[PDB]
Amino acid sequence: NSTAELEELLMQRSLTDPQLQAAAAAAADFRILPDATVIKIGGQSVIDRGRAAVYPLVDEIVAARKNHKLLIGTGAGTRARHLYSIAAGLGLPAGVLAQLGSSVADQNAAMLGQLLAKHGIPVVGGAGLSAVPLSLAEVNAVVFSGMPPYKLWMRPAAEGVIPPYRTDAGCFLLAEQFGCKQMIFVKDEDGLYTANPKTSKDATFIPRISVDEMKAKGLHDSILEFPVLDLLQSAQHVREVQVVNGLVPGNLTRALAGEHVGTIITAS
Amino acid sequence: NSTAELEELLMQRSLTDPQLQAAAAAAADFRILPDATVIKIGGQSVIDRGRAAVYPLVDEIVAARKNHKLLIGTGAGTRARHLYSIAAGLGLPAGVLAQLGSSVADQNAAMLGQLLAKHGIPVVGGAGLSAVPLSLAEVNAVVFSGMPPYKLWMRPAAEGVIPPYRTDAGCFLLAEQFGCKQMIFVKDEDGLYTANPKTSKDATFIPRISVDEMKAKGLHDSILEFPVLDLLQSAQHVREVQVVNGLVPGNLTRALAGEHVGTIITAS
Amino acid sequence: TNSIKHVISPLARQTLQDRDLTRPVAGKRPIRLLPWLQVVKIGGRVMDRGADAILPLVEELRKLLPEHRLLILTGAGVRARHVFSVGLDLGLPVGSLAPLAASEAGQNGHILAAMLASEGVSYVEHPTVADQLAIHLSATRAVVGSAFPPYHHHEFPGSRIPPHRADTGAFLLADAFGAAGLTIVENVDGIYTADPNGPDRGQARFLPETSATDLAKSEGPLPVDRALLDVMATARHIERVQVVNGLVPGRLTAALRGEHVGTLIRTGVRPA
Amino acid sequence: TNSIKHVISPLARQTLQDRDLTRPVAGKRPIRLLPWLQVVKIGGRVMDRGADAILPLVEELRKLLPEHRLLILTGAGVRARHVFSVGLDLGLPVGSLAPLAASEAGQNGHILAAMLASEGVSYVEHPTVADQLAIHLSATRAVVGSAFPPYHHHEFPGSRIPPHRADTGAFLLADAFGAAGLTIVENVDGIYTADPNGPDRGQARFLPETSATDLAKSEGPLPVDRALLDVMATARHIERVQVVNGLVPGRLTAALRGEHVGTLIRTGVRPA
Amino acid sequence: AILPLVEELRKLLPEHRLLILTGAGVRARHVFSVGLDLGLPVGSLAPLAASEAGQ
Ligand SMILES: Nc1ncnc2c1ncn2[C@@H]1O[C@H](COP(=O)(O)OP(=O)(O)OP(=O)(O)O)[C@@H](O)[C@H]1O
Ligand SMILES: Nc1ncnc2c1ncn2[C@@H]1O[C@H](COP(=O)(O)OP(=O)(O)OP(=O)(O)O)[C@@H](O)[C@H]1O
Ligand SMILES: Nc1ncnc2c1ncn2[C@@H]1O[C@H](COP(=O)(O)OP(=O)(O)O)[C@@H](O)[C@H]1O
Ligand SMILES: Nc1ncnc2c1ncn2[C@@H]1O[C@H](COP(=O)(O)OP(=O)(O)O)[C@@H](O)[C@H]1O
Ligand code: MOO
Ligand SMILES: [Mg+2]
Ligand SMILES: [Mg+2]
Ligand SMILES: [Mg+2]
Ligand SMILES: [Mg+2]
Repeated sequence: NSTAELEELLMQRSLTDPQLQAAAAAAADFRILPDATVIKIGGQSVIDRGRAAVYPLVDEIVAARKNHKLLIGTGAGTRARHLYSIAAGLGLPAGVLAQLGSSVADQNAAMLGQLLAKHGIPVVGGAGLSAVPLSLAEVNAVVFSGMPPYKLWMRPAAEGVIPPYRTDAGCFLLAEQFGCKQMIFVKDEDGLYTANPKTSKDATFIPRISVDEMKAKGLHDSILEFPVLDLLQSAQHVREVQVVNGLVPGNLTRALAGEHVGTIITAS
Repeated sequence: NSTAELEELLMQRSLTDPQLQAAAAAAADFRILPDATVIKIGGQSVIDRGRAAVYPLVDEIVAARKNHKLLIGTGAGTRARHLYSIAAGLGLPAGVLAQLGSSVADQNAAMLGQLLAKHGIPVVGGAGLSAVPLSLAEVNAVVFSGMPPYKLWMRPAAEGVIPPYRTDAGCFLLAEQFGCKQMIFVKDEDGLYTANPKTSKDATFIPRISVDEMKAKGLHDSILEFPVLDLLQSAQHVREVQVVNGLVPGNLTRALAGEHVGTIITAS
Repeated sequence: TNSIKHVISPLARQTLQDRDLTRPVAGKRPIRLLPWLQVVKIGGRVMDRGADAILPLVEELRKLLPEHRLLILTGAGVRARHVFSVGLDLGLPVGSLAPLAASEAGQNGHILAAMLASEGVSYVEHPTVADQLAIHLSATRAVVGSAFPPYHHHEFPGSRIPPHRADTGAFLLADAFGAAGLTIVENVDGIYTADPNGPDRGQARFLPETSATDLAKSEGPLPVDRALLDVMATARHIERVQVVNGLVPGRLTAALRGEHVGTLIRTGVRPA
Repeated sequence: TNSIKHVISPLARQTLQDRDLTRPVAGKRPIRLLPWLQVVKIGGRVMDRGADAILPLVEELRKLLPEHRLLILTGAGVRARHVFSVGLDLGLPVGSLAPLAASEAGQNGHILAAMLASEGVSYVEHPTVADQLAIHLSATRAVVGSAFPPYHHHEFPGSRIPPHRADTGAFLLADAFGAAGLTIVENVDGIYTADPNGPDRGQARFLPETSATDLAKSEGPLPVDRALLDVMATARHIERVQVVNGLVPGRLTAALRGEHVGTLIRTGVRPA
Repeated sequence: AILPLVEELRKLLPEHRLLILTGAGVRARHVFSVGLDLGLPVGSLAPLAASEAGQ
């Protein structure tokens, strides 16, 4: 219709009004960091493995940032599962567990950042909008903690006290917010399988799947947090993600160049 | 010379002693950022206009930073006037209103910085000492919020609870403290008139005026906060300012090159 | 297609510089925020005298805790003079020296608060004082803060010495809060016609009472910031401020009860 | 014209390295800041046991709130061992591992404080503990903090394991405050001559009382940091610290009343 | 008179530790009128007047 229509609705109607919502959906779409890529370094899947997994990926990151702008988010891992176990056993709500897991992702960001410090890559309380380091060809990358900032305001799962939005959703929503061109999950399997490949050996590799097809399979377990699939379908900028095996050298570099090497999960 | 007498006076006298004040005035004058320019992007005059005014000036800023070191301060605008209206209706003092207005200038700095993030320009909490972006030719600019930090310690006006030191004074005092070479106010009129040109038809344009000449006119409205005239007369480094029309393409760029395109207000 | 997007409000579209247009909305005298508060400013030069002066003051403050709700603000003292000597030697501007001097006021506040910690008193930061003084004075009977205002690099130019110092910051807070009073604790009896410790001490005459306007007309040194007199002219609530000798025990206690034991400074506030 | 610009003070011009020159000014025993404070250090391994250990301790702490002014400090536990295993695998220095382990102590503090929130207890941060503990213990009966000290990348070198851990940080705080005592809540009855859960447990003999100096001369494992014994030698106020079994209800309550229910560690403070 | 005084006292509570003591007033004058008419001594009228201060 017009902006004059949107501005009158914005001042006269509730934000829940469908006409206001439809008018706001017609607004322009600005991408803040369109040339950047957000990658998640796995917590339990990578960083918890130690030197044998982190050191090769550190070398790959330093080489890849010559050609790609990187927002490097960290998972949490086994220490968060221990914290979740202690707090769950006490009946603490999901909002309390969320802040406990945030500390573990903070630790992993500190450890990964110290390995990248001599290459100029910093740990940021910003990342997106941390415009200087990304701007510089000598840096071109930052490390951030992958947990969302919901803290006590975390939306709980339908059942249980485990926070449903953790480091997968934290990195993905940052990629979506800043309009990044790609979201890569770096874990310890070739991609999504029909079942957990560590506990089911009849699991088959899934090269590409949609969110609807993925939900129709009724998977018991996943390489990604299930609520991320709904965030993916709701996304405006990042309409697909890739999950790659960080234990195989070159997988991250090839995925950054746009090559399909692991599992691609598409919103549509 | 005699720093020995200055040092003796500093120890044996009150800071109010005219002899101490005179000895301090003879101290050397160091300019922290002599090659930098502070510009204010208008709040009510520019940012409140939205895309039609902000997007062209973003392009000018990105082009201008190749030749000019910029500290980009933001105004507040209509949202601050609403906050001032609510708080004044409750009888809240200027110190409380000052904190409310700072949030609005903060919002504008966030919106402006997000449009500049992909160009490497950050939003800073310490602009004129954020030495690393201003030093790099790849960045050469920072965005900051133009409200002064006085908060509850804001000096009140002689009458009323409106904070007399707002985003004009916040931007000017930054330029003065850091010894910047220039201070440019980017608003929505060609410059200073004898009255508000939006509401007075026989208001005449003033291309150049001194503080003493301006005070002699006793104008009832101005394109700049009136206390800024006294700060300008007291200034050690920034002895003149220019007010330019940011709605006219190229005005900011020409003003950065030293051209007289709007109103020049000189301390003497 | 370039119009300003306004929020409808009594001050919309205004520059806020036209007094005729702002007066109907904001022209009235503000309310008091903490009318039961007593603000006490401790001079930095008093703290500089060490235990000989601090210990009796701490004992006096301790006995005042059950009587008043106190915001205690400390000045900077001689250490700020040294950072001024080094800073001016390096040529630094007045907006650089202002936060450097304020740091010494904060350190004095930490020192004083530590002596009263066993009474539940702690140092609180400026954003805490500005936004959360009410809740902290509900938790304990008194808190300590820095008397310097957070003007920092936005300090006013003109003098190479920061004008908005401890007296000025303490009065700005006290008047903004609408506190019951501000008492300035000095190392002298009050204001004299000359520096009682300077070269003209033989000519110094004590002034039991004066007005801020009369002091502002004067030339020569004072035991209070000259900017204090300027912010007193625009004061909204505080009608008088007393400067008392903190080296004489009991004078602070007396001044907090309205006794005339030092120099009374009348502000510009209208007493009906 | 290159001379040092000094401020006149009893320590002026001194390097502070000459112990004979500093002694007349600073060689004194410090005062107590919070003499009424009781500090309780909860072992991280106690928290690691989950609700089976935390719930009874929470009930004991709940009943202790009206009896004592409590600063409760939590240790790290098994999670810090994992970040050590990962960090050491990555080759990170000891100043890198210190804040990583401290984070687990802070998380244990948030967990414990959440269980006591209905009693008005909250987790407070190190800067708050360092500067504003007095006002917070005036607002509520107890607060929870991390027992680890903020040594961070300034942790002492020598060992690849951070030496200044939860026991050491808790004692440094308790002694600096001049607190009435520090009680260490362990998952064992106290200190034995050997690890009661290790290979030589059959030879482990319980020690009802011991000196920090005799423990420091000993080689082998202990349930407390070895750096705790080093800071006990330089202690200024606390004369004894008791290690009690937090898995036995009532022992923390007894230890806070001075009853001998665990291992007493005598510090370097000689009693009168 | 009582309502404005109560409001002023209310706002004084966070500022001072107050012991508020009330006088007797006109009702003590009446018990004096009756007591003196009955010839009662001064030690009889003192507690009678004090009762009105307590009320
Ligand atoms: N007209 C005057 N009357 C009284 N004292 C004066 C006057 N002029 C100068 N002084 C001097 O000022 C001294 C007080 O110094 P000053 O006010 O700088 O210290 P302070 O207020 O404790 O420090 P701060 O302002 O940092 O808190 C007095 O000891 C006195 O010698
Ligand atoms: N000499 C000893 N006496 C008693 N226990 C010992 C001794 N040596 C080793 N230990 C062992 O140390 C254990 C306690 O471990 P530790 O002190 O590391 O945990 P914690 O103090 O709860 O953790 P944190 O230091 O992170 O708070 C006991 O269970 C015991 O088995
Ligand atoms: N259907 C599935 N396909 C692939 N991997 C799966 C599946 N279900 C579970 N997983 C497991 O999920 C792990 C990655 O998730 P997680 O353990 O949370 O690590 P991270 O800390 O990186 O999130 C992989 O190691 C994989 O074994
Ligand atoms: N004498 C004057 N000369 C020029 N402009 C004036 C004058 N008096 C008022 N104004 C008005 O002041 C406005 C700029 O001030 P303001 O609305 O506060 O903008 P900002 O938020 O950028 O400070 C201009 O839009 C102009 O209409
Ligand atoms: O909008 Mo302001 O607060 O007058 O600069
Ligand atoms: Mg304006
Ligand atoms: Mg003074
Ligand atoms: Mg030295
Ligand atoms: Mg232990």
